Amino acid sequence: LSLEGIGAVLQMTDDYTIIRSLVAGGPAALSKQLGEGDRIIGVGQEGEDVVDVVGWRLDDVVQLIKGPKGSKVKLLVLPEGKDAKSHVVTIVRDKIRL
Ligand SMILES: [Cl-]
Ligand SMILES: [Cl-]
Repeated sequence: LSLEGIGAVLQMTDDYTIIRSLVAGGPAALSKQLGEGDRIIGVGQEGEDVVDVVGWRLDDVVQLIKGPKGSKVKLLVLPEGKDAKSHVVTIVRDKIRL
């Protein structure tokens, strides 16, 4: 089994896409910039705007995150917490064995 993307396990709770876990050895795990509880509120492709994904269906969000090996994805991350502010994390996608 393989996947071309970042190696993040996502779950949807109350309109938010949230990191549940990271796939062992994947780009997300290797980055050290993502963790359980982080909310992904926007996704941008290279050179493009960061599209708001709050309230979307999870499969539609995943389709923006996955992509070709070597291409970059911008994730607008909102850490866990009532008054959290957001920041961007850039991950280089890879083909990962699950
Ligand atoms: Cl895939
Ligand atoms: Cl959903």
